[PDB]
Amino acid sequence: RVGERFTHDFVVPPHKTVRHLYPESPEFAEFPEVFASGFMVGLMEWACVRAMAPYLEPGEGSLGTAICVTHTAATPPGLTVTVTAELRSVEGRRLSWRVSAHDGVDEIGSGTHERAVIHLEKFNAKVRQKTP
Amino acid sequence: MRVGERFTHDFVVPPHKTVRHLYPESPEFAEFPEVFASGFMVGLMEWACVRAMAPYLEPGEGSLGTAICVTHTAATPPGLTVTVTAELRSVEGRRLSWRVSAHDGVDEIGSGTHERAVIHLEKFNAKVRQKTP
Repeated sequence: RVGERFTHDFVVPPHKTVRHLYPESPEFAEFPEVFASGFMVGLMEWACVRAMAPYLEPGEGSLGTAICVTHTAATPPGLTVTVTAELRSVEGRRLSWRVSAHDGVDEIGSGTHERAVIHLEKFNAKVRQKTP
Repeated sequence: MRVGERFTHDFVVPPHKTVRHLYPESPEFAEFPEVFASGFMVGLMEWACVRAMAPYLEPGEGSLGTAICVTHTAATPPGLTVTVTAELRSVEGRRLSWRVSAHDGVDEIGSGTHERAVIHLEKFNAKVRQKTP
């Protein structure tokens, strides 16, 4: 239901730091070993995917359609990041949550995430037609 | 740094940047379509802004992303080139704010805003290490 909360916990391992998001990037190579924003985004989206799985009919999946978050503190490997996903809206294919994350020491970021339900087969065909 | 200057960053998406590769430990992600993940797009927009900012940092500085607010409007399989365009909006002390957008050669795939903060790398690393268990 709208206003209901779902929580998801994740101990950050060494291979979720900045240099592991883009090993191809010399520009990130030497960066301090902290949980990457892109991996925080993927953990927030993962919490919302687990929260919505009962809503899916067979054949369906979902895609992230927007992310709007802050990243307010840094997290080295070893701390547990808890994400809280509070459902904000559910209408047809369209779902939205307020997401927030804290590492046991600091609040690390919060904001919103929107997803859309998709038909997996139809979607994969559209993907194939723009695949080289 | 010049406000309103645009920087482009081009990246051919390889197979290892699909959703399942962002969290190999997620059974939910393991079944998703083979398309570039939102968290990888966030990192690529950061990377573009990091390259744009580099020649104007002092020795020993770098930066952190402090906020991102973007849409993801179309999905991209491996083998297309994602071009990120980053446009500087403002510089206020350590804070740099950008308008970002991305297209994969076929479709527009997302747009919005991103902010960063300049950091002294060694100082920040030493502070990080102190909150490490």
